[PDB]
Amino acid sequence: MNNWTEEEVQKVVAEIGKKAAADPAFRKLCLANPTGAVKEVSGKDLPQGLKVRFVENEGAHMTFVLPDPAGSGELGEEDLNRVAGG
Repeated sequence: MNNWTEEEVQKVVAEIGKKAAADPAFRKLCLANPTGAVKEVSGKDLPQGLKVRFVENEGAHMTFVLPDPAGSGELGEEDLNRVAGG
């Protein structure tokens, strides 16, 4: 399993919305490195094996980042659109 709890994730996502709205550059950060943006908010590193993705809400055009459900069938295989470095 991961080290990130559901409560933490929800809080981070909310703060991502706040920061992305306040600063478009943060939205760009989320796009450039979703997990980096999460670390910026939470101050924690990505649990090894935890796959993370992001979505855009319209027409707000805000980027939100959240980890995939741990223990799910979703594979952690590197995707073509996966940010190098982790």
